[PDB]
Amino acid sequence: GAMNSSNYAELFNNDIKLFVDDTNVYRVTVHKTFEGNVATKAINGCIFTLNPKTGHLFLKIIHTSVWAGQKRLSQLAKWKTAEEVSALVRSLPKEEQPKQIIVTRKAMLDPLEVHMLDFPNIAIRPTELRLPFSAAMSIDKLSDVVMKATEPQMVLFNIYDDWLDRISSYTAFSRLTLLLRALKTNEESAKMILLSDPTITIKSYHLWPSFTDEQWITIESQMRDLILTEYGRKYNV
Amino acid sequence: MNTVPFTSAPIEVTIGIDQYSFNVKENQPFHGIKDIPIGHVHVIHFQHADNSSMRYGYWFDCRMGNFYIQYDPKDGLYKMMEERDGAKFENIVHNFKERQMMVSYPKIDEDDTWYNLTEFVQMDKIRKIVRKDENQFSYVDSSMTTVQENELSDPAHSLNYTVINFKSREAIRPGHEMEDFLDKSYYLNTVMLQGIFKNSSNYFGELQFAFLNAMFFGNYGSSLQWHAMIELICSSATVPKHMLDKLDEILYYQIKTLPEQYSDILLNERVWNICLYSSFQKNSLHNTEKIMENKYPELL
Repeated sequence: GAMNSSNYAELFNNDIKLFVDDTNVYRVTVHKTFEGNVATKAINGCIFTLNPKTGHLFLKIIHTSVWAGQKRLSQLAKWKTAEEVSALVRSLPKEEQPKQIIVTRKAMLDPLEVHMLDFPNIAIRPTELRLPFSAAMSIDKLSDVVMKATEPQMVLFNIYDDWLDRISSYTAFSRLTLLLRALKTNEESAKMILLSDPTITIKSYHLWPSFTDEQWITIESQMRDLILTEYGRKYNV
Repeated sequence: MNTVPFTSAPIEVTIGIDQYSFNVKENQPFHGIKDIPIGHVHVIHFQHADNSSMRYGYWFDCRMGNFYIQYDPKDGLYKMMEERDGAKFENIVHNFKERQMMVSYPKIDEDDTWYNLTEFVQMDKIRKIVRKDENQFSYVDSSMTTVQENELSDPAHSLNYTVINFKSREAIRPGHEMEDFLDKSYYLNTVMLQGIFKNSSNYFGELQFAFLNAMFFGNYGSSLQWHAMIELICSSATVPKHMLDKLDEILYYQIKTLPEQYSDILLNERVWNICLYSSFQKNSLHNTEKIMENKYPELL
């Protein structure tokens, strides 16, 4: 059934699996109308579909045109997500299709189950983990490709850069979630930590800076400190 | 008026005939039930005083032959049987009537309860859900499983209810996933009514038979079928006006007849709250909503 801290290492075994996060599919700015009412303006979104073992990210850009003339958009957004994931599985060769898909939000279970009726052998699972994938749009290069899209588009990334050359997928996933947790809690502080030393650059083909192994320990330390502080402030403890 | 004679009553047992029930004592001189209204199906059902487990019974229609009950001390139950000798049977029944050893089907004249619960139920449709083609009557009990329960173990002793599954290729047209899941009208009208049942009467027939098996035998699989068939209609935006009016009457008499003390195990909270308050048909079941609110306001 549900994925939790008791069955954590299952993410890094050799059964192909994908996480699906729909938290950035339907994105709005709320604003006042001339008559003093409130209205929303949609902006481009994305489905965040990630293989936690390999770091392969299937970033499906959701262009604002998909919402034109539709009702109940927060509900449609779950079904559009399920439709695009299902289209992605069908597009993969059989030996690349996932054996499980884990949804970060339980409201995706029925939409995805119904879109995947043709794949009875693919397990659709919820998680009790509070994963920070909502912060994907705090990664500058992902935010850039979403906001510039003029039509629906799939962009492929490796969210771990070249880390798996040096560390395991357990450790790579731990670094990713720490980075995204920090970006979610205090974007400004997190972003300062990552680019404070302009001698460390981001390769054209990468998302994150080119940190040595010792620099990553210092960075990881600074992200934990940031997360703890913000927690003390939040809860006055 | 028809008669179901009993050879004897060798073990203490509560006997039901449709919505009525009588306690019979071990070896009490009891020889059956007379004045059974012609024109309806009937169920005669049993709960032994010594095992309040295994409620069991027999669906029959007196137009289809001469039926009697005889206790089998090997299999330890009251069995329905057919007497093919018309004269032997008339003679058996006349003797027992003359000796007044028979209870009278105690129908009140104003009382349309049994008609209302069995309006669409046909004996030929029961025999296709309960397969034992050598008998004209159908045995059901507490523990019999449905064909849909077996898929998720003896096929010959199963309830062959129509399988309904809201997350099935049968229920969901490719490319109409969200539409078909949130509005089941295509599943109700094309797949189930036009395709499988052929008409609303056969659909209501199975729904009423499922309820009655749930009520009389506490058959859990039957209760699941009854709720599924209600949910399929309430979750369809497009239902013929006459089906909704008839559904409100069907459910009203089912809720009216349920034992007050059984609402906890025979009524599914989610389904009823959905049907009455959330679904497309929330405004369409006035009689059913009024009886449910006055008689089971807790469940909601």
